[PDB]
Amino acid sequence: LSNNIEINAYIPGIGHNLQEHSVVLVRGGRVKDLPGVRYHIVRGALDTSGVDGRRQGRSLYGTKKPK
Amino acid sequence: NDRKVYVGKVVSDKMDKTITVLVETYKTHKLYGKRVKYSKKYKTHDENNSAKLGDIVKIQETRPLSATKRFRLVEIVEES
Amino acid sequence: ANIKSAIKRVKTTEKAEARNISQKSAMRTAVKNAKTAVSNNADNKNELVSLAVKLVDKAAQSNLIHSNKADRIKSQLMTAN
Amino acid sequence: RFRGSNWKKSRRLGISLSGTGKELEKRPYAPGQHGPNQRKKLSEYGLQLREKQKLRYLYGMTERQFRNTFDIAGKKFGVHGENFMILLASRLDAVVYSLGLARTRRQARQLVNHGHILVDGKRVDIPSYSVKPGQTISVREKSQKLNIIVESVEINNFVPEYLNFDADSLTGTFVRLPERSELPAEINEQLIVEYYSR
Amino acid sequence: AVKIRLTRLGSKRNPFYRIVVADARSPRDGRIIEQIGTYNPTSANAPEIKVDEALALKWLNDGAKPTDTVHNILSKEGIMKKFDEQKKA
RNA sequence: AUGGAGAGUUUGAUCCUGGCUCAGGAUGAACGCUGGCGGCGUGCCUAAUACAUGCAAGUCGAGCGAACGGACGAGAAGCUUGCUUCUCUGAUGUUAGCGGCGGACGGGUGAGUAACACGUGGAUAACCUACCUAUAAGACUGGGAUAACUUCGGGAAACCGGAGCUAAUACCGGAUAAUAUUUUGAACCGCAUGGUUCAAAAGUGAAAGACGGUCUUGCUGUCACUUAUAGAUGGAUCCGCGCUGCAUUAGCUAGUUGGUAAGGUAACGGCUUACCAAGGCAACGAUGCAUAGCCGACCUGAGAGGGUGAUCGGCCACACUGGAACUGAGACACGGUCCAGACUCCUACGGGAGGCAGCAGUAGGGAAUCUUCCGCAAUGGGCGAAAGCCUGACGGAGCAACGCCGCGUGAGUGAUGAAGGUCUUCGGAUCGUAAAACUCUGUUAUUAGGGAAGAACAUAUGUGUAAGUAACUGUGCACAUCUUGACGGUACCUAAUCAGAAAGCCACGGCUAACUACGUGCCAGCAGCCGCGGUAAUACGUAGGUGGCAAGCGUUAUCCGGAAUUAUUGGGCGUAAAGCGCGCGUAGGCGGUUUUUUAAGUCUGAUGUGAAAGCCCACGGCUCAACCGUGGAGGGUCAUUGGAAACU
Repeated sequence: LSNNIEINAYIPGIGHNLQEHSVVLVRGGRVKDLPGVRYHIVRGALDTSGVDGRRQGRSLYGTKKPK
Repeated sequence: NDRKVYVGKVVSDKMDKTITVLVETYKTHKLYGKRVKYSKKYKTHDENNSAKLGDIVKIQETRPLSATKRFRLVEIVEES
Repeated sequence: ANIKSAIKRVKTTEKAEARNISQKSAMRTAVKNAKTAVSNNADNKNELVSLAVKLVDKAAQSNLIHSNKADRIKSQLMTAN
Repeated sequence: RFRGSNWKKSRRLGISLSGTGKELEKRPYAPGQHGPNQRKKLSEYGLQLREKQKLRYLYGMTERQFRNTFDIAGKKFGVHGENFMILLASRLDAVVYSLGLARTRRQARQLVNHGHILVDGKRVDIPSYSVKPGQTISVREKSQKLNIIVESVEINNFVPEYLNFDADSLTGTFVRLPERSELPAEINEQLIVEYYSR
Repeated sequence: AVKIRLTRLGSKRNPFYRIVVADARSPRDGRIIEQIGTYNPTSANAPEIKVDEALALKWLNDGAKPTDTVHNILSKEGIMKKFDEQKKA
């Protein structure tokens, strides 16, 4: 993170853009049925882009209004 | 005006005109409301080494006469 | 960034401290020997004291010395005399 | 605000009273694709919600104006369940609707919006002015004759109690605070107050 | 030097002034000595000067100076006219 | 007394203990999606990290020398008979200096400080206080000096280092008076001690400017002057209590604790320095380490209580870091000096300079927090007789849905199947009085006219009146003429036109009101909890519905509540977590009956105080509301004063 500590962070959604060295905005919140990861990633903040086709729960997962 | 008029009990008459009284009163506790005794050694200025150990002494405050004594003697209610 | 008033105040405080320490050392000298002249029962035990008590409130009606250190000095002379 | 159909809201709730009745056309249970079906019975938190909606969509408000006019009914000595009823009909939406200047509530709210009132003097163009007991409500002198105004006075009679009305430039008076009898008791106020207790 | 001033209260584009005897080195909306009365220019017609004139003369006799607007406030009521009769006697 | 609810989860099924997870509120919030406005607020919480540039403290010619500018008396006339050559009465204007005052306030910040820093209540017979106000007494007589200017040298510079002149409300000498001080008497107190007459000796000031009338004068009004008293103010020191986490910090001190002297401080004092004495503090938590400006207040809670210190007020501390003094009433000083240090800048390399935790702004840090704006018109501040100037205090404008409160985004009708898109036991139930299209409104949008409160002054010049004078100016007061407005052609008000352009956002198993159908088939994925997905998914992904509420919605972070899961109110220890393996005992806590008694605890009533703002209540002003103002619960914490005497 900004402070020099390591975490593991989940990615919600379907598709992501997260090869390596990308700047992402870590959101708090534990995801259970997964060991050792208790943080999310804000989908659509700095360098990750939104999901490819959501139109239903659209604000989280971060995509803009189609058409 | 007038100054504070505490009464106490001497603890250690050391040399050179100083005695230390022990004013004891009862502060109450904040949350539980139980009374509890606590002590306060007030240094005071004896004139000519009059009061001895064991006495109960009435005192009065005055201007700072030294670094730690602020009080003076007025009257001795009982002695030993 | 000196404001153009403070560059004039540093000038007039050097001009005004030279007049002070000339007068303020003269008051401390004239009581250094008059307190000596109170001792030894010398000749000018009523003349240097009249000079010393003079200068320690020439410098007290001006704000060299305070008007309670003036009365403290002139009581340390005139009691012992 | 709402801007939608009061017909559908009168289906799910009791009535919104656009005309004298609105639920007789379709099924009076629920609007869409699950209305004409077996009505599953409803819990306590639902029914404390539905009567609140039947009062909110009656006067055509929204929350934190419906809520901010709730706890200021908790200031007077009366019953809090009906102090909230009596100062809710003392707005310039109900008073324009009660002493009839409109065939319905929304254009009565639209009448006090655009500035056709001049209550007690100059103008109050807000639709949430709680009217104090004893000052007159008129129509603007610039617009005294419209097709909306006069041709809805003659249809709807029964100016309710603690009010007056006249034809001399349509001047109501708002005599005093109305009673629970002179207030629509189709929605019971005795269960809305437990919704805001939680 | 102590001087009778105007400490402004009220909101934006709606000034309300309370009149105050206070020291000249305190801030405007800050610490005060005594609050004499009020002043309101933006009312209906009047300025609505309220002054307890028995107390405003306790300060004018020992060094309080009105500053160019409360000197108009005190003259509007008549404290400054009545101030001469203490000096005349 | 308007004051208190819950649910899910251990099991095949119960009861209990017990944690966990939700439903409610808030924020200096951030982020994602979306986004007509209006009114009041709020907006670097991180790096007390470094700062480009403007710019925040100046003012006074009525303190006075100089200067500079230039009208106005302005010659002879170069004859171009008006160009001034210079000469001038120099009116009057401007400033670089000397000098007075202000720079110690306003403004910022919270690093340090667990402390008489702060809060509250006291004390000073141990205190200082410029301006302001009041009362008296005065203002006499002389002197020399130095910036400016002229000249020289160093330096491209900017500034140093010399030489000679000049003025003052600058400085200095001498007279004249004190209730100061030191010697001697007579009251009262709370220990030193005070207050109020006395009476003797020494001591100490100073300013003139701009007016008035009349005597070639000599008194004189305005406000500077200094002397002594008071008052008002601001400040200082001392004291009782109230002040975070650790004992896996138990010995701290050595000018430390007293004494007697001496100095010195506004002032008392181990405040400092000499000698003499061995004290001082500490389990009631000395010390040490760590953390933190404190409070009013704010948020939450039925209360008890918990949490926070943004904004707004009070106080303290700090001004690149660490010491120090000067000037002055006031500083050991935020846009002052000196020294030391770390950085940074200019350079002709000879030596010079700078400190945004002022206002905007930049870089950097960061999830995150704005314009290098306008104005002194209002209120306040400084300097002035005053006009007035200076005021990044303040009043406004700009940006941001950051919050709160208001309005919108249009309804009156009416095919209760027009189109088409879901579902379908396809005939139909839905979206749906939804919707085309008929009739009107214009909050608002825009253009086009009108338009303001804030704004009362000071100042001049007139009239009285009051004090004072020989008299008049002048001054104090009274009125009445005219004067100025950043916002702003803004608020707002009249007309003209148009249903135009102005909705999204998250949930749909059960808590929790709102579901069917396709896709997908332990995959892709959801998840606050329990848990959903393996071919008939109401929990995934989409589509039609519906609902919560709305210019917002949702997620995350943190805080309080729910949590009676720190329980004084209000919990426990046989087996669920919990009785030391038992003695002897220190400190502490607690303690049988009666009488007399005192008043510490206790109760009761007299004050005083706990500022203002806000919270609660009642009115007033905002077109309503937010908000703003005024009057009240009221200070209930505490201290001072009477009483009561059962209980400790």
